Amino acid sequence: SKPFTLPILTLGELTNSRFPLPIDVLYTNPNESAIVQCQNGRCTLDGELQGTTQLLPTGICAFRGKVTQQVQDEHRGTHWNMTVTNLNGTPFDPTEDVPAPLGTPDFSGQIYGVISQRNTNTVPGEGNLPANRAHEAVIATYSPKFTPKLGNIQFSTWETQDVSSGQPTKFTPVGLASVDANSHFDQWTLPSYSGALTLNMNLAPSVAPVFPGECLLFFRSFIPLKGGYGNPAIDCLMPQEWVQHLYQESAPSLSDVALVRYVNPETGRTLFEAKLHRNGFLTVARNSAGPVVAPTNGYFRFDSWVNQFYTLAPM
Amino acid sequence: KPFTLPILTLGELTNSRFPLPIDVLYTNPNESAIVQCQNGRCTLDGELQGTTQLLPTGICAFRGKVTQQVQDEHRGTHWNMTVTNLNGTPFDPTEDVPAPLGTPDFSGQIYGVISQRNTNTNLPANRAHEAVIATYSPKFTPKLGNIQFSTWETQDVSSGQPTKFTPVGLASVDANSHFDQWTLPSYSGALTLNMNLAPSVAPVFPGECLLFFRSFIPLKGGYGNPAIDCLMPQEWVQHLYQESAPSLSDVALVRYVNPETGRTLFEAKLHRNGFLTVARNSAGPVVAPTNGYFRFDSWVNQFYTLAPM
Ligand SMILES: C[C@@H]1O[C@@H](O[C@@H]2[C@@H](O[C@H]3O[C@H](CO)[C@H](O)[C@H](O)[C@H]3O)[C@@H](O)[C@@H](CO)O[C@@H]2O)[C@@H](O)[C@H](O)[C@@H]1O
Ligand SMILES: C[C@@H]1O[C@@H](O[C@@H]2[C@@H](O[C@H]3O[C@H](CO)[C@H](O)[C@H](O)[C@H]3O)[C@@H](O)[C@@H](CO)O[C@@H]2O)[C@@H](O)[C@H](O)[C@@H]1O
Repeated sequence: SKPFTLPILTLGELTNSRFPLPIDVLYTNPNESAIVQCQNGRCTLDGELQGTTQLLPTGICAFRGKVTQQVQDEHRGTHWNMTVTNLNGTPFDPTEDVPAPLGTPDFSGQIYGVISQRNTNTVPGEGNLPANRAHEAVIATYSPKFTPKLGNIQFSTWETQDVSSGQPTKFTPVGLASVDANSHFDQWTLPSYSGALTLNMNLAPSVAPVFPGECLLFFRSFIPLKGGYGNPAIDCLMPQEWVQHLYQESAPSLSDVALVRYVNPETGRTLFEAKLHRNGFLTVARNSAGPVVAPTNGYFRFDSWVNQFYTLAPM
Repeated sequence: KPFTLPILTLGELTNSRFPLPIDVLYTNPNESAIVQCQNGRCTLDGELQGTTQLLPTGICAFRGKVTQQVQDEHRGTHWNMTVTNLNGTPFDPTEDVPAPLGTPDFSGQIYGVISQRNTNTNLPANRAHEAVIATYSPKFTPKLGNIQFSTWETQDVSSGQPTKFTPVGLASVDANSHFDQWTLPSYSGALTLNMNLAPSVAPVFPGECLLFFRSFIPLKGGYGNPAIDCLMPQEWVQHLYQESAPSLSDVALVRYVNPETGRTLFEAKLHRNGFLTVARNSAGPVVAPTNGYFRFDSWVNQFYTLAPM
């Protein structure tokens, strides 16, 4: 049985699996009322990707496809419909057992980024090269027009004209447009992948502590804002590098819970211990919300597989 | 400890020189430029070199603070920005690196988004705008702790506030935009010599050429299909760093394999300093099945003759 392992990466060497951001801090929120059921950064300890999770850091909250036409929408700005393919360019097959194309955003909000295009057709007078354009864009994942599971979504631009129809289109995520009341940011509310009133399917399961005194431990990143007030954050269950490592290794899970220790490599001392659960998430024995204030060199080290009776030392 | 590569297809790899997926393997034997990129540089035994760091989010990224609006012959509105290390600590120019880790390693107009989250609050004000960084500019001096960027936005950039640059692509590949993926920036400005560089790479055996992992990079406007070629994908850099397997010779013989058929499509030399050569006498993409990946075979020496592609 191939021994289970985690990568040896400090917090400053990790990135978020739910948005293209570095990990900033470890974080807890024991009194969170929402169901925690994110779809990116989901991977079992034996290497099975789940939900909309894929391996590319560049694929997280990215879209690839083609603009079909400019469309009408009551909201401010100029709106565009785009078909979306799989990130590798092959057509998305809605009959596949996934909630949506892999990489699709897994939260409600106004995702800010850049739409870019490189035309298929080339111009002889320009050295047989294609024309290009890029503009800021916003994707409202709560919108009834956000239907990635159906193979198309809508984005808005400040730019009123310079977006071409029928041309290869890329969305590069940068942050959020706003976290105002009317922008509906909620990192734990899933989009309706097939549109309003439809049930999401093939979801990675919800996660939660089962043991008294325990709470979820998150890898937190702060996400940029186009404007307005706020310090929004995105919490993932495991960094993208862990997803990548677990997938590579595919080590058999020898129980439902792996005991891991957060270690200071300088002192060698254990800062705290955590349970790493089979489905791919952490719990700690902590009675407070907020950042885990720990030396920058710290990293999780796999200790052993434990049983249903193991009690964590309080943080 | 045995040397290994990750098991990742081209469609599971990302570029180490710009935040892009790998699109194709690529050769260009007649390239006249010296190849000495500084991102995606890692020895086979796990030593990061040049400006290479581990984060996919750190490649061609900057962190720092805007000092003031400035003037420049380039089009747009210009801003000077001090830069720190990506982890926020002050950049110490006396450290043995060419520039802050993550700094772009090529000449061009790098297009992206500058965003700011104010220090003062009880929530801070924010703003983001499109931005261009001309890495060939005399004002591009990251090794001295500051750079200049331009915006279309004429006013809404705050001085003395934490500032992030998220790269997206290139602004242009016109003649006046000086895109050359193999021309290093002058990290300390005009007239100063770059220091602490990752070494240049080249085949040392006849009949061989460099093999690149190629990504196509977005353009803000204009005509072109620009690409960025890296020596090893970011996942390999991350893997080699993790593993730190001793290099048992100067050349690791690797085979590009079809996992379905089990067949070897071609073989390559993976050199100790972290780059590939193949025996190929043509330029362009390597047309290979999507399931293919490199597998370590054995250590050989520099005189080993590769099977022609
Ligand atoms: C808090 C405030 O957020 C951002 O301002 C936006 C407004 O943005 C518009 O105005 C600003 C200049 O005031 C700038 O020209 C920007 O490009 C433009 O879109 C606007 O969205 C309003 C809508 O109610 O909210 C905010 O005031 C930012 O630009 C400001 O610097 C500041 O951080
Ligand atoms: C090839 C061409 O590239 C891009 O156009 C730019 C020009 O951009 C300006 O005009 C376009 C619409 O023509 C758009 O309004 C854009 O926002 C604006 O900056 C301009 O920079 C010229 C220089 O004279 O270079 C390019 O032609 C692109 O926007 C076009 O769609 C088209 O692909």
